[PDB]
Amino acid sequence: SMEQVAMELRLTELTRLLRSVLDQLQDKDPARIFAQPVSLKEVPDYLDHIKHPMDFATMRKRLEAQGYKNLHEFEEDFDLIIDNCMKYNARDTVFYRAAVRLRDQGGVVLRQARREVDSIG
Ligand code: NA
Repeated sequence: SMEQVAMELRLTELTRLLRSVLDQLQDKDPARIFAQPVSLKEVPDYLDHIKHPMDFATMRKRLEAQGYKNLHEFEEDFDLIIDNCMKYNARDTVFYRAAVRLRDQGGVVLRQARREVDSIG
């Protein structure tokens, strides 16, 4: 159907917007602390602590399979990266501080993306 294609063009455009957002968020992590999943070989107990791991590479795989239906789903995944880190790592750690900074800096980007998604539909 013709609707299904129109829908697929918007999902495709949403993916386009979300890719740009993902790149901007990832730039706020120059240390690359959140780039890849936490290693289960190096942190073997991690899943005892954190039930839903997340990282920027895993978000990118979902993004490119058009696995994000709306900005809400995408923000959920971004929030997981931050919130998981802030639970597993103590307050006085380079990792916890890096999450706080990603959260603060990412807020500005997410703020405008929500407006863009509402504006362009
Ligand atoms: Na903690």
